[PDB]
Amino acid sequence: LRFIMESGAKGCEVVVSGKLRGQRAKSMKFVDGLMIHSGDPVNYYVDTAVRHVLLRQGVLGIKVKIMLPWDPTGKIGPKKPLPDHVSIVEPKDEILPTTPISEQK
Amino acid sequence: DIKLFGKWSTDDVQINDISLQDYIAVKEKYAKYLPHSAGRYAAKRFRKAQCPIVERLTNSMMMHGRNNGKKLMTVRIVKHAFEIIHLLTGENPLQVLVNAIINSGPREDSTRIGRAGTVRRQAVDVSPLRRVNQAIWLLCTGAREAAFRNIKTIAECLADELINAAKGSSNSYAIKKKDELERVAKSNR
Amino acid sequence: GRVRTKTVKKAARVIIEKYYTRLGNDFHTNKRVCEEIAIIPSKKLRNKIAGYVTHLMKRIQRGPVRGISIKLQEEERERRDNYVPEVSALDQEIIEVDPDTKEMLKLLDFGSLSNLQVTQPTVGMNFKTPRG
Amino acid sequence: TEQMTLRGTLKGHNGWVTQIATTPQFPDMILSASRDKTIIMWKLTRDETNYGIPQRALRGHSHFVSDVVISSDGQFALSGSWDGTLRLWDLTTGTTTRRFVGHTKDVLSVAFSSDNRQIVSGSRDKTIKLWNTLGVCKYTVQDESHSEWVSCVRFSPNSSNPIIVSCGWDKLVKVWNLANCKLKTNHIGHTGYLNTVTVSPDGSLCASGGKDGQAMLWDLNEGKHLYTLDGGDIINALCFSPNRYWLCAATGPSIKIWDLEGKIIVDELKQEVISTSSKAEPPQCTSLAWSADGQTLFAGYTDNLVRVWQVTIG
Amino acid sequence: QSVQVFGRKKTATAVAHCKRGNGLIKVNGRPLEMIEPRTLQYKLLEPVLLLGKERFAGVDIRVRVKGGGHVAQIYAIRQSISKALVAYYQKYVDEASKKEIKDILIQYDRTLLVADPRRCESKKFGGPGARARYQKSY
Amino acid sequence: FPYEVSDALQDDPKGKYSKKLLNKLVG
Amino acid sequence: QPIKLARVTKVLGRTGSQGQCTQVRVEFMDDTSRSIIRNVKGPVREGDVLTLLESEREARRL
RNA sequence: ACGAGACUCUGGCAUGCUAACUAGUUACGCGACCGGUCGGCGUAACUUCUUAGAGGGACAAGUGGCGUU
Repeated sequence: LRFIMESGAKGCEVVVSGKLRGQRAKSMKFVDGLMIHSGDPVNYYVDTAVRHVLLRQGVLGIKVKIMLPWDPTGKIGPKKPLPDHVSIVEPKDEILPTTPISEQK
Repeated sequence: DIKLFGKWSTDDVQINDISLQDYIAVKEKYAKYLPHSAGRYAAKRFRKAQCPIVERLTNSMMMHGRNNGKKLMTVRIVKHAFEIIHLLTGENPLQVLVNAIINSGPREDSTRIGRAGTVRRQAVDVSPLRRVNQAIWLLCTGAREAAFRNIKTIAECLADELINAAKGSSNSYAIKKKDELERVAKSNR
Repeated sequence: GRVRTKTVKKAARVIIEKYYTRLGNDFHTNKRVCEEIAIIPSKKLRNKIAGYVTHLMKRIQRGPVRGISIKLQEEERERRDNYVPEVSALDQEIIEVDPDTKEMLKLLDFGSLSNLQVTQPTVGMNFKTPRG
Repeated sequence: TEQMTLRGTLKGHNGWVTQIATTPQFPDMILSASRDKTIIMWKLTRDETNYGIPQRALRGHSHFVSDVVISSDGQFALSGSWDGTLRLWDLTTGTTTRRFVGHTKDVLSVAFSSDNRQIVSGSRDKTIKLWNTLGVCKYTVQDESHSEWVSCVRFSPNSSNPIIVSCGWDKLVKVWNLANCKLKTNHIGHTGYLNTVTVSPDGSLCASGGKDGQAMLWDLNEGKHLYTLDGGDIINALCFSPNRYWLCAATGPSIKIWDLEGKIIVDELKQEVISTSSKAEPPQCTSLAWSADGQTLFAGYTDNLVRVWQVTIG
Repeated sequence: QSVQVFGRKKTATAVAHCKRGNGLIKVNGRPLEMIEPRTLQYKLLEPVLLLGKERFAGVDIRVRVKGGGHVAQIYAIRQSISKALVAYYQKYVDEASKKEIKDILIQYDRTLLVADPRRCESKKFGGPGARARYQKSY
Repeated sequence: FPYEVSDALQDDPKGKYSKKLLNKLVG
Repeated sequence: QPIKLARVTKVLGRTGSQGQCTQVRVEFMDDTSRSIIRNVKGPVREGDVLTLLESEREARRL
């Protein structure tokens, strides 16, 4: 999770399910950031992977889900318009000169 | 102008009640040459509440769902109601339809009591729009009660349907049910 | 079932409060100011935001909306706030004063004032609402 | 001054005065655009039966038109659309004739000069390309002419060598000559940004502003600032008329006009009745059209009614 | 001659080919007057012939709408008649005639020309039809 | 901070080994 | 059973466990003395002019 | 912050597809008959149905009533 946060993703949740301690099985998950669970923008905005790890007691399942930033290849920066989510891009406001007289060259 | 052939006219309808100007729409631009032209009143925000009488007759007769399949049949029975009532009465079929349904039908029809009622009914002052529409409903269901499932030869069953709906013969079952409704209405009085 | 979701309300209020000069009673202006600064990525959303800014403009001609603040309405209100009446309200020629406050002023070495007018107090001494 | 009375009521239109670049034309046939996905026309009858009859519906278009102009001859014209289609409309039968793409980004109108040989419209898409009625690009006009989003470029029917100027939504205005081919000066420093403005056809006094309704007049002779004068409200029409030194701004409920005597409000000369289309916010103005004779005026509104000043004294 | 107005009701395949002549509509080889349903005849013949028989002699129209269903080609023929007349009088007479013929064709039909996207609806699993399930739970 | 005993306790806070894990966590 | 053009200025809304019963307060056109409140089925819109058929036996309750 | 909504696919809506031998077709070369078998070479403008195949907008530049407006 710390890696994914340092990777630049704005959210990740991982779940390890099965036997971790004892005869019975626990489903233990950690989630941080944001994560959409519904709608279309879960295919092109969330990456999900399911894997299995064997153990002397049994099999542990690992589910990793990651959010992706806005612009492709991990948020390089704004490019040709391909809008996919809501954003408020606030530019720098115009500034007027304080001096009563205008610029002289 | 537009009329029916060189022998019939459609500008002979004047009731002048000054009360059919809020639900029966004749005010500004709702006129049609067409008896029915594929209305889309479903998609509208309940813009179907200014419906005329001919379309009520068109849409309030079928028993169960055993007529739908082609609105061809709806428009054809509108046309043949036009022509058959014209043959019966020798004048404008819609005019005599109104004449023979107003003089009878619901004076105080079926409507409940207070917040919930099924024991008896209430003698309710029937609004002119709903009285006219439900009288046309009475005629339509009586037509599908008498013309349909008749033990006699069916080319005068609209005449006997008019008789049952207005004059009050003890033939139609709907008219005796309405007689019980009227007995309740008088129980109110 | 036409309640505007907080997304629509926040976007519309921000757009109105920010660039109200460009915003009149239309839709393409809203889509343009969106695609310029804060682009919204759908179509039904843009239609609903245009509808809500239209409604807010209809409600904003009659008076200032609670959640919005234009430079124009703030300017009008600050001019009203800076209003300085020509003659003060406290500059009365004569001030009615009861005998008890008159005695109080006398005890404060302010009894020699001439702008006061001793007014006869209430004849009776009942001032409470009947209990019940 | 002048005494004027309003005659004849408008009853057969839904259009505006959206954008008509000042061009000499007959007083009978006038053209304009609208926001009804259609192109409207103006036939003059001077009757109460119909204040204006569209001549022919130039059909074939699926979008609104933000710029339409017919030239002195009916066989030369220009137009634009929100997507930017440049369609050649004949007035004889009201049908399209030829098709191109004119507006790379939806712009207020196309540029005009004293030569009328450069076809360039403003674009926000950063893909400036030359347009030519021939269909061949002789040279690409790319730099030193449009630094940012350009709002409008006015006609230059002057008696001197051609100087033209480009006005934009980015507090800028650029001078341009076909004998200079260089950028002399570029101005900046307004309080608010721009919507639409006019300019001097002879490059003497440039009118800028619109975030408050003030016309700041730059001097292009040396590239410095001349002065700034107050006009109307927040609109895309701050029109220093070329025919009239008068200043006209339809603000609030009135077309406020400032004269040379005192530059204040003198005459309203209004004889127009009220309407339900004005019970909302007061009518604004978007563009104005002046007759080449200095006699007739056509002003639009957001009131759906088109106002006309006519010299008939009936 | 191009008017570009067509006539299209429901999903019927129609053609409106315009060239000067009499206005006739061919349906299964049966012209406008003698029609295929043989029961909705007056409702389609009333608007045109009561005003004039040479009224359709302006521009002939190949109208070969291969429509199946009576509600399909019926009222499609009148859609075609109204649309062809309105477009011809629009492009090739003048604006005032446009206004008056549009007024008469609008008192013919206020607003029912174009509909919303809808048809017979899909079926869902768990039941025999669109909105129906298996045995009942009373 | 030791996490092994914390996880063992968090799996079952009132199990057979709850007292020993809680005691080991105290100090 | 009076007969008059009843000027309706009071329609409150629908009430009833079948939801088709609107309570209309029939007021007489130029009387301003008496009014009747009735539970009736059907769309009886605000401001309409009812046909007066009966001026007693108001909407029953309980 | 997640869910709801937004989102996606889908449905009796388009006179632009500088669009099509499967679908008729402005001026060719077929042609009895009161500008057509040029869809029986193939109209380079087509397009109207068909391709629901690709690019679009229009519930508030609305009205009345109820509601703390």
